[PDB]
Amino acid sequence: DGGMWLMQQINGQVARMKSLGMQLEAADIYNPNGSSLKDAVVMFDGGCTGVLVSNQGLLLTNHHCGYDQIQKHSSVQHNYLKDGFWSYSLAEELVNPGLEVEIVDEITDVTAAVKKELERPSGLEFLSPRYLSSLAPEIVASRPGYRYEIKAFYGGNRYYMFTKKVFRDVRLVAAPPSSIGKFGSDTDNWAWPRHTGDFSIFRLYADKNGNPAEYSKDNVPYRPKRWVKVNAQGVKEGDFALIMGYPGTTYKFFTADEVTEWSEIDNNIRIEMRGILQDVMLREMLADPKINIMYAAKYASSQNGYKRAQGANWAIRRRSLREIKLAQQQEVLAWAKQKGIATTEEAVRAISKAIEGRQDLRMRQRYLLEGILMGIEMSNAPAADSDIARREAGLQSIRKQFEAFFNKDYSPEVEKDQLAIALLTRYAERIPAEKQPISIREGIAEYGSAKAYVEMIFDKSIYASRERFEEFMKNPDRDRLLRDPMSRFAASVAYEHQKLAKEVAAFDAPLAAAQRSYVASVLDMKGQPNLAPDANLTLRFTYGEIKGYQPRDVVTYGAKSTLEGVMEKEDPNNWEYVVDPKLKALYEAKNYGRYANSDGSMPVNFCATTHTTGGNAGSPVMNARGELIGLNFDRNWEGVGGDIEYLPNYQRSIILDIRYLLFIIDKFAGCQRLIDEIQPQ
Amino acid sequence: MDGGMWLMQQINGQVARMKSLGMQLEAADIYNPNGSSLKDAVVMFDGGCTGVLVSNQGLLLTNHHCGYDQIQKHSSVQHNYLKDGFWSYSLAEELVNPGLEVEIVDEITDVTAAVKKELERIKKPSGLEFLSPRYLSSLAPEIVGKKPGYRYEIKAFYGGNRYYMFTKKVFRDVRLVAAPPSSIGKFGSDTDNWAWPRHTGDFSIFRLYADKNGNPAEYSKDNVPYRPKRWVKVNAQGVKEGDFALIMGYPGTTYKFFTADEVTEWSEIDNNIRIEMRGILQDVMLREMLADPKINIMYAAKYASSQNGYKRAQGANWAIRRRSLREIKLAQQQEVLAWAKQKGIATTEEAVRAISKAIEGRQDLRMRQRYLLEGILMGIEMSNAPAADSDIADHWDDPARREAGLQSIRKQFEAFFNKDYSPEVEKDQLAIALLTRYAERIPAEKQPISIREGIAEYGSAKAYVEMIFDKSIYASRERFEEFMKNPDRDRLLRDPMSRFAASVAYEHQKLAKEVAAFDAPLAAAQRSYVASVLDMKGQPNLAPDANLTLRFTYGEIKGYQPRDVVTYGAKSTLEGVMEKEDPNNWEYVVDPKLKALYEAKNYGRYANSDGSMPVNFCATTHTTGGNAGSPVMNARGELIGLNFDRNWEGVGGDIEYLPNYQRSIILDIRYLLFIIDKFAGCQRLIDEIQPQFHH
Ligand SMILES: [Cl-]
Ligand SMILES: [Cl-]
Ligand SMILES: [Cl-]
Repeated sequence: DGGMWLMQQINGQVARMKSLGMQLEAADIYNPNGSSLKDAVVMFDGGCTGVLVSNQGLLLTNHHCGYDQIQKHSSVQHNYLKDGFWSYSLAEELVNPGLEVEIVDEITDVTAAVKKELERPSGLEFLSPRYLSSLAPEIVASRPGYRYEIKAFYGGNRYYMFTKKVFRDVRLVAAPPSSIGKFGSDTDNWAWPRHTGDFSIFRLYADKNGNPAEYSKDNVPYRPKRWVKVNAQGVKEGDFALIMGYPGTTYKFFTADEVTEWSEIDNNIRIEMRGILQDVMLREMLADPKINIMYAAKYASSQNGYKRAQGANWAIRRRSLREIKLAQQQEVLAWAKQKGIATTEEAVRAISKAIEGRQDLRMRQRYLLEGILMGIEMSNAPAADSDIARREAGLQSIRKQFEAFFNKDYSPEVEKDQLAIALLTRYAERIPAEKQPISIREGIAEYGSAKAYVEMIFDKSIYASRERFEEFMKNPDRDRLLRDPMSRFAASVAYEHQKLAKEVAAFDAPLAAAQRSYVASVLDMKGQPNLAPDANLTLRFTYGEIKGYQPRDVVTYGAKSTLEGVMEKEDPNNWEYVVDPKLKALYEAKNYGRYANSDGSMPVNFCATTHTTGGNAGSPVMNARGELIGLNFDRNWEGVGGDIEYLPNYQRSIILDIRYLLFIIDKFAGCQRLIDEIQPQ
Repeated sequence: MDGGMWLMQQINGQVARMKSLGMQLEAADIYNPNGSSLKDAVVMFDGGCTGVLVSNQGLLLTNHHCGYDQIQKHSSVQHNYLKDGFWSYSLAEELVNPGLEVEIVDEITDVTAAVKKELERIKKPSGLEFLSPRYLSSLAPEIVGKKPGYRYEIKAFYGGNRYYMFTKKVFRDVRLVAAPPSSIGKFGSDTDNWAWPRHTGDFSIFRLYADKNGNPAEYSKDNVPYRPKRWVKVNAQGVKEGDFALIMGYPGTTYKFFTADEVTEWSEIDNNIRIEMRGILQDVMLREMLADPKINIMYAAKYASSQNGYKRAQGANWAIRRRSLREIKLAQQQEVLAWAKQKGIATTEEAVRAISKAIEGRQDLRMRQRYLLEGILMGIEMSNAPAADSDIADHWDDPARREAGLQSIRKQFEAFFNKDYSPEVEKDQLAIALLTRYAERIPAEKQPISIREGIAEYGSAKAYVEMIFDKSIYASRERFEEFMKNPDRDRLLRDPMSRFAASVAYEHQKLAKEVAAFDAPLAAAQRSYVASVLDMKGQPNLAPDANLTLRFTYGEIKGYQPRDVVTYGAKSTLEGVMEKEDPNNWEYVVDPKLKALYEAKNYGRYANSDGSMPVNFCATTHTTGGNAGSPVMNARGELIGLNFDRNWEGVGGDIEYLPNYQRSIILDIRYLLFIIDKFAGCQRLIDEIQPQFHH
């Protein structure tokens, strides 16, 4: 069994938790009337998670989480992105502009209070945090240093309030080199086994009172109500593991047809188009370095969502994902019929036609998004400023647009040559001419092919070259700028996207209302304290054991990885698999200190049967005594379909061994200061 | 798990260690020079494969790939015994295979003294005779005098220091009995070759026929099933990790005694050049296949055939980088170097320096050979292009030799350039890719004269090729026929592609000649080297290199840890077949009847004790490219499987056995009996092969 439970559901799980070997009370993990692990697990930069392990507000999270800060901080004269960063005193800890970290102080049941002021409307106000948390000050002393959070649970049958302390002075303490921070980021993405040291260190500051404060001299290290002491005594197969964090999004109550839409449209189209994108882009990178130092981030970001989508498809083909949801659908129907309530099948019937009604539109939407809006560069082309139709002020506006479209990281080369032609050609085959943007429709109709159309653009448009643009702004015409082929391509596609959004939003309300009804029946059947809701970026806990899995026949993945695995992957002619000289030296000297396993090997990562997803990156992984033993930073591709249905024998959370973390701080960095603060075991 | 390919005579020195691993056999049960043993049951199949007799009526078990040629010959469209599989339900339905040979070892004799005296009598010696099987076997009749249906084989052992004569019975009537469908016999032929885990039912069944008196004879309608003096009982009681495993067969070739400089040549030239070039060939080829589905119709077969030697070579290089292969061979090399000085014999030291000079001597001549073979000969289709004979160049005025000469130019023309040898793919991508790299690895003065002059005259190799597909007749399948209507003698001679093929052919033989002068000093130094290694360790404790003669090896059924966190089990099941199913991939097509048995779990007494259906398993035995079809036997001498492959991690085992990675890939004999029974319904063969079962 799995699931992502609310902190209030701690009481119904403790029996099964202690059954796995947990030596903790339920009040240790959550206490509304006391200090607990709740006040030690924080949100980081909105989309990640962190944990305090200090007497002085020290924050542990992922490397790719705090990547933005380290990137800002890093230079040519001090490449922290390459060397890492290590503060040997509090005065060396660097401050970050606009960094927010939030701690939960109280979790409040507020379903009834919201349900009354709901009866008053687009039919989406009962789901949106836009309106829910606006009802917060009416119930609570309502803005000192806090933020009030109200979100929808169980499709809209529950509403909980999160009183939140919000820190704005979080300081970068330390980080490993990228060769350790994102080792294997290109091949080992969404993969197990894994040998990556994905971490980075921050600190929480508060004024003399200990309250959420802005960056100032006043600021003193925050002394937490509660923090998680680090345990470096080791981990073994079968050990109880506890993960707390802020998981982003799941779709636990998808019907048999919502799965199909999620399969045929959401993932398959993404796989199809991104596959073409990456095939071409890769080819052009292994032929001209200049392209590689630039299209790297774009290729990596695309390949990241691509591998997830085909991992999501793997659950459909091999794991019988849809059939499971169909079973669960029939059993709640059979339950409803036996009990004689009809507000269930109507909910299913309504969902079915909602998905049915928007099938053709969303396919057009995804093809436009994945195929053109993301892949094709021309979508950002400078559109005509509206006056052109002192005399008028937009000739100043369009080069401001040009030096944005053509500001930076865009290469007119590759688009022209294959990238746009390949994408548009496939888009043309998939979307009927009657349903594609008017610029593209006319373009292919006038030149016979999507190939010739793109060719016409770059031979007739202004923004096709740098020199051509300012050659043209020598004596600008107010006819050309209207009928410019690339400016029409960007405009028409954008308009088609805007149009597709509105026409499909008519199904947002019937779907959401039918879903709330459907979940309400399921919630009635299984009972709230036995059913975990979907993820909505709030504090959840999940538990399991440190266990590997059986990927296929005759193959078994272990639960723990070692430094040996790194050296087995070392390849100097691959930035992804480059091994840092000192790390290789430590491995040769076996200078692991006593951070090593019981068998002398140096631990790197381990995996557990916990249920994670979305933004649970940087989540603390705690042992049976409540002490920290690792940091979560990923999930295997075989468990991607866990966002729909948890996969017991395949889905695993990929965790950084906390002993490997300390090892880098100690044996690799030499920053003994942080070891003395973060007490291991 | 120690890793020798032992001589049958060396059984007395191994039997103590084999019993400690759980074997419940005597040495005489395995080899017996004065009676019957397992030796009389392990047969050589088609000269390059191994088989095993499993009944008193001479039933023979071997691989599917070993008996592929016979099945295809007896196949048709609805008689497609390759696709549908073949099953005979009586002795009269067993199909005849003319020319197919199977050899049973009758006796083994040491004839070292007799051979070396004959070698000493040789005036004008080439220096290659003492290692040549064809020559050494001609010395046999003067040793035996009366030599019917028998063959005499003398081969060189330990580098020419020992010689053993194998008296053999040659069977000329070997009939096809049974065969599974290709979907079973070749399951995972492309993806899973040289790979563990494996899920292939790689077997085929034959039978030995003889005359009424039991003697091996040519085909005749009055022939009867051969009754072996001994055969192997098939055990269907299962296997478990840790179980003792025995393999007897005819391993082809190993290089157990290669010095460090030889491993270097083996690495830098033999394998790495192949990896480099075949990699380019396959990179280009893959895109054309994945950009037009009307290509794989005849570029998919040429691809997989290249990816076969490619994957083996990359497993060889793996042992170099990782398994410290060269470092190990050098240590053993110095171990015997130090031993020689201690003893006071400087013939060893002297032999190492002679081997080296031969290796560094032919290094340039070797590098040019492999780059020519891999890069151009095997890679470029132009290498086969037609070339007019003496009839068009010397007797054009003879209107009878002329018509014969260029009727021969069409026979040459359609021989190659046949059935999707797409010239378009040949102009656009492949040839230019490979030739560019060839001329960048080979200095211009050391290239074929057409490629040297061709590149220099037109700038790049790319421009040289594009000329050929502009001016040659054999560029398209059109201008050919239009040229037959106007045969220019002058054009036929200097056709660019014809001169390209003729220039790479000339360089091919010219290279071979000058390398051949290194074989004699190399062999002489190797003999003097192994002589020291042999006296240092002692003959009955040191297995010789494989040379297509009967050897035995032993170990235990055990998986391995390929890399960190990953672990391969020792046994594969039928679900592994189902997990790999892909209807649109020929290799992973699952026969409906096979899946029907999976869905119903109808396995009978052939299933594992855990309810699963066994397919393959692996062992720590030591085998190579000739043990295909070798019997795998339990601790009591009973058949538990058939060997048909080995993993790429153990490719380096042909130089040094790797205990922690090298594994023999074996077909579980229960899966074999399962295919016969539950899949085919040929109950007749289960009654002949009466398996040992549980109660
Ligand atoms: Cl290690
Ligand atoms: Cl068993
Ligand atoms: Cl099975």
